[PDB]
Amino acid sequence: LSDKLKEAETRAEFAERSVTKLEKSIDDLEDELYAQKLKYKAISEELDHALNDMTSI
Amino acid sequence: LSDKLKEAETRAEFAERSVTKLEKSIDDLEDELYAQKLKYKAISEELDHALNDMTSI
Amino acid sequence: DEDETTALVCDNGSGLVKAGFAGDDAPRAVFPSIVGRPRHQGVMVGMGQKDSYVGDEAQSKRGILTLKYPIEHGIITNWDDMEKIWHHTFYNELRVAPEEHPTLLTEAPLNPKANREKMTQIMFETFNVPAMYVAIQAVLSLYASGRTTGIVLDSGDGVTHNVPIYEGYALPHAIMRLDLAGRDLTDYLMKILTERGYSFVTTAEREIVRDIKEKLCYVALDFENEMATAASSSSLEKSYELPDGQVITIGNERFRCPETLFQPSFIGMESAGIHETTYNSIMKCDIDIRKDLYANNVMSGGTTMYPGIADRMQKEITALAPSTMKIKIIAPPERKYSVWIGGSILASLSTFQQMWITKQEYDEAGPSIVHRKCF
Amino acid sequence: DEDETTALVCDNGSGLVKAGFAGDDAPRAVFPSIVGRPRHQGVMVGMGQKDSYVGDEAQSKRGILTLKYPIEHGIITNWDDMEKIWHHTFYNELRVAPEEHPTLLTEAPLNPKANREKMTQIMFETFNVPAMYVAIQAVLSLYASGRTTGIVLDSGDGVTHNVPIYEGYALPHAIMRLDLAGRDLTDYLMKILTERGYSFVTTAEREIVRDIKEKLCYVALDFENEMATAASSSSLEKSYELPDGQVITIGNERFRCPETLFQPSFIGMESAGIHETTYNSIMKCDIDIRKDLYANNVMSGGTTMYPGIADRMQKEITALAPSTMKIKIIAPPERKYSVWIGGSILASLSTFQQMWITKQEYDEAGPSIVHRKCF
Amino acid sequence: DEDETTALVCDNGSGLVKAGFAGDDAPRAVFPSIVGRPRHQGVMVGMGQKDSYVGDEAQSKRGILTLKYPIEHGIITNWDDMEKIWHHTFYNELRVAPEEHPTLLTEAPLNPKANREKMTQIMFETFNVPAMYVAIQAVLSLYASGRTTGIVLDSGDGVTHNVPIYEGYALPHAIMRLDLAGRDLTDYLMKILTERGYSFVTTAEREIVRDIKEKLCYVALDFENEMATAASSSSLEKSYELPDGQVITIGNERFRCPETLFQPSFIGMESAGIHETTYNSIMKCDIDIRKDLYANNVMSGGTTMYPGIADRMQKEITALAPSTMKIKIIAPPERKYSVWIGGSILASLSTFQQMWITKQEYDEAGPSIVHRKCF
Repeated sequence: LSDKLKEAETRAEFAERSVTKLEKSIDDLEDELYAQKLKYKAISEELDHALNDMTSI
Repeated sequence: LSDKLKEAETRAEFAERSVTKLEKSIDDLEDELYAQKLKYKAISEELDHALNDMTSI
Repeated sequence: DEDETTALVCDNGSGLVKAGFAGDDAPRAVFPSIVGRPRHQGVMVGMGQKDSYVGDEAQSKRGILTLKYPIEHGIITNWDDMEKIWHHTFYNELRVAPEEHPTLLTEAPLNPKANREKMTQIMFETFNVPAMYVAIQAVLSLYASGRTTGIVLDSGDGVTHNVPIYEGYALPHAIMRLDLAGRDLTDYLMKILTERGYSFVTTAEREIVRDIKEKLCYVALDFENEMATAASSSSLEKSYELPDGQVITIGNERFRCPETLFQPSFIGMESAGIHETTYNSIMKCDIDIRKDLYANNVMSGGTTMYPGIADRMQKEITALAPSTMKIKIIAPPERKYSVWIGGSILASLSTFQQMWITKQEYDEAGPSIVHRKCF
Repeated sequence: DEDETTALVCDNGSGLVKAGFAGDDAPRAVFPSIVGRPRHQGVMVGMGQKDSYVGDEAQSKRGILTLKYPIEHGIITNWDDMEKIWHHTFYNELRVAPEEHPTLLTEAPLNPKANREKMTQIMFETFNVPAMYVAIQAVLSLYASGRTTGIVLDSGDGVTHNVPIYEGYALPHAIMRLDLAGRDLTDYLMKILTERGYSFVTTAEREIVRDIKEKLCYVALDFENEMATAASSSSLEKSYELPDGQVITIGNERFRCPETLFQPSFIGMESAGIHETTYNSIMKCDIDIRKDLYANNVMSGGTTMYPGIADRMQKEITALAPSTMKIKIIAPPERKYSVWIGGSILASLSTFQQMWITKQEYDEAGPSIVHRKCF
Repeated sequence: DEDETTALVCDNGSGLVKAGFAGDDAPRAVFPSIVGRPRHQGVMVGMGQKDSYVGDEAQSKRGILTLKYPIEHGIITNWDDMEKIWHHTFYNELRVAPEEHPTLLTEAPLNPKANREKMTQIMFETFNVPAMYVAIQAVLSLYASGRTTGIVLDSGDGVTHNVPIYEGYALPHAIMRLDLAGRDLTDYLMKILTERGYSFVTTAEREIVRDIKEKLCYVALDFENEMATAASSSSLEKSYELPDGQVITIGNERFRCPETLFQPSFIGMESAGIHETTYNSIMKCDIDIRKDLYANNVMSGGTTMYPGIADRMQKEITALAPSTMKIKIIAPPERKYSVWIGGSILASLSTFQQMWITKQEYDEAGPSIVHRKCF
């Protein structure tokens, strides 16, 4: 049990670290998805707004 | 140790669910990012394409 | 799948294969004219893996394949690989077996006879097609475009044939066959990209350069002025993503690739370009033909999709052509697909039902019959 | 319960031997590559006492034995000791005789050919096995891991091989082999634990350090920052119980040992480490085969079980890799044992039943047959 | 130690660098293109010890150095190490000051432009050379070989250029440039020597394999018959003495390394092989060119020194070539030195004096001047 605990603790710590890595990667995806949407629909949708004007004339 | 193990194992398995939840969310955010990237790409390219075709007139 | 014995139509050259049924306005499927083979020793067991890959299969698994084109410079040489392509082209994607359907294939009068003979022979002896016809791609482009008269400058993958037609008649003495095509434009581009630090040698690298060309390159209307700016400023540079994450930045090289069409000396060819050949095909014809051919210069096939090519050609041709006369280019969005479309139109005309080589005529005469019957 | 002539599977390293029968999902037993021999003069008689001890016997009586490992950097040199290990392995724990079963043995792709020839010869001439198959360790991890594609980084006890595989094909020119392994990590740790006041020299001491490493060590993701705190506080120390009840407490040595894999200069080798060798194997592959190897960094063997390694390897390749590309690591629980599992899978494939060298083929050709039939 | 205000010549590539003065028939010396740096921690003090070592210094003290070359497959990337090599070569070995002498440096005509630009720029801006001229290696080969016409196979350490020249004119459309070279042949040999039980990893080990290759390897006239015996009998084996007294015995591997040039798949390269690419350079040229190129297959660079290479190349071409034509290999003693010798000839030709870039012209135009004056 001491080893099972160290192993479970390794797993708990692993999971805390894995969760930490994923806390970081979820935030990176939360920020990257955010940034990509924020820049991508905001720019390309803006480019389609610009289409409204670009294709006028 | 049995109690500490139950907590380390419970915390590990739980945290492992946080690992799979963050991981899953990361994959879903990436699928969304991809879809966002794809739409961005498709729009910028559709416009750039159409614009290249329509640069003239 | 078909409710009538409609002819199958396919434009199959040194580049790509376009196929569908007569009566449609587009090919249903487009494949590269490629048969791929592994160039590596298998290590894992039970991996599937084909001895050969056809068309899109060949490009999809290309990372470890050597990719060959059975057709080069307008002619089929690898008949075995063509049988595999024809099966995939007409049956695997259209689900139509040629055995119950006539087939219409394309070329040009200066395309060596073996091409027309093998196209006709393969479909009759391997696929048992009830009938065959070999068409001039220029004929088909003109049908698709609503014309009987014009010069069809087909600037394709392995050869440019430049075939003049007047009021539905071929004018074969005026065909200008030029050893400059899209495959050479790809070769030029990889050499100039090498000058910038990006060397492309293997099959995968070659296919990538062709992708760079198809999406980034342009002709523009005045290359000296385009170069004066492109050679002086980053504002005309464009990034391309290599499928490994590297980025290649292309500048005046972006138009110097297609510029070869207006400068064949770039690849060692003794020619002034495709507008010179368009001009000469018209010039070689009597003047009462020429006036209508100049007013109807027609773009068909490959490379017609480079930005500025239809307009660059009209400018380059009017610069060679006599004044007063109107010089004009026919270049609809149905470009590059106009040959396939014309095949659909021609195959399905009621008057064309008398133009088909039947299987009985073929079996009696042999493979050379196409030379007696097509054009 | 072996009523069928299932192939036997036995993966033999410088570290451990994993053995069981094909069709299982794990080795039945682990024999730690060892033949032990007494190094002292006996005084009592009628004490039994063997001339040599094998596998777990060598470890159980190790207090007075010198422990010799027959395999150096993945290469069998002491073939006599491997016969002792194989007899014990197959007959005492797996409860089988190779004479009645095909046997699969393994080795790195650039392992000198003499090794695959002897593995084939020994099982046919000493154990009379009806059939043989020497497998690639990289392949076996890919089967176990569900991959056909990826860079397989076998950071085990002997040699790190590092071989890119795509669609089941080897890309051997891109193999980036390193004389960096688990046995160098143990030696390094013995020296840095000496620095702390706990000298380790002899066999019993060497075994302790190996056990300390496996249970206390890790890589983490940032060596310099991990060292900055490990060298400053007891909060990153961990205690280990030595066989005689003494306790050793280890600080930054806990990671400095594992770090050798990323910094081979620690053991005197002119190398940038496993993450650059992994990365270079991707780089050395074709342009259309890199976008798949970046997405498939595949672990094999041991040391892959260090805390922080799955993320550090994905991170290091990502840092070396260009942007846009997706970088991913495959690091399943079938770690430290994926090669054995793959052996079971390969031995059992219906598509692999023709890959076996039969005894008759062996007797006619000799040991060199392994290069004609296996790889 | 030189007695004239002549030009300096230096053929500095990815392997070795040859240098001497214009007007001689040989370089004064050849050095490895290497800058070395310590890979070990010093313990004694007052030991001298440089931060970096160059050429012979880098090789002489290599036991504790990691060695790098500045040129990657013909392209300079480490211009600072080139500076060290050029400084040592001109200042200490040729015993001249570049400030007082014009300098000629070399590169393939299809080599990325940055290479020619840095050679011109560094000699003018860090060495203050009064004049510069980047030369075409193929030109220099023909001038050394006594030809104006032929295919130049410079098959070097970096890249194989393979360019047809006729009557002094380039025929660039026919250059079958290939990324297959001596540096790959060395790495290949290391892997196959590993298969034989002799592992090599480090710089010293790489220098040893390169020395093995240069003294023991050969092409042979017939690869299949040569391996049938070499892989079956000790009669074709040759030993080599390693610097530590160990002996390595090499059989068919002795020729498998050079065989790679004819069989590029040995290193994962997709290529027809140097003899087919040579054949294609001849065939791509016009009918009235081909006859003269068949009779003039011209050697320069390294790898041309393998026994049987001149003869296997002549046999491979005559076997592909048409009858009537006499197919001949030009493989003079000036082998490997053909380019340096040609450099001396070009620099000194009276008809070339106007081709030199002067320092004043350089300072006014900037580094891009190399494309206005050289190529």
